[PDB]
Amino acid sequence: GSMDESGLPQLTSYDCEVNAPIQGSRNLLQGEELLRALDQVN
Amino acid sequence: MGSGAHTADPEKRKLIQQQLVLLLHAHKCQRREQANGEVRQCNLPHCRTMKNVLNHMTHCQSGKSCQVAHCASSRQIISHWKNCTRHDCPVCLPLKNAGDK
Ligand SMILES: [Zn+2]
Ligand SMILES: [Zn+2]
Ligand SMILES: [Zn+2]
Repeated sequence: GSMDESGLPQLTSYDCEVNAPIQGSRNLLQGEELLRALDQVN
Repeated sequence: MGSGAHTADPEKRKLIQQQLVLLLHAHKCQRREQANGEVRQCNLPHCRTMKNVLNHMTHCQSGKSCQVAHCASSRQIISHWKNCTRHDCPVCLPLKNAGDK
């Protein structure tokens, strides 16, 4: 059975969506855009 | 459809902030070494780990259906933040209370 191990407190796609959703329609930043985007303070 | 219960625990919002802060950290943390040339791995399991998870996501075009929890999950975290606009952001609010000037 897929029993992947991990130490860092991980969250489920729901635990995130519920606590903070994107409002449908996947976000723009994902891979490299996430770094280019994350660096858009104000 | 899922269970159809619509759960919601604020006690976790704290964990969502740290992950959003560590990601924010790790984001600049990796940019802090470049300024100080070759630097040692800062004493922060969170950052270092995110640096690893970050490298993953950069090649995780799948997202959500990937093979890593911190990948897909982290993708939704940062994604929400930026995509978040004109709403009741419970995470972005406490992290950067900015909306009612
Ligand atoms: Zn760090
Ligand atoms: Zn992945
Ligand atoms: Zn938000």
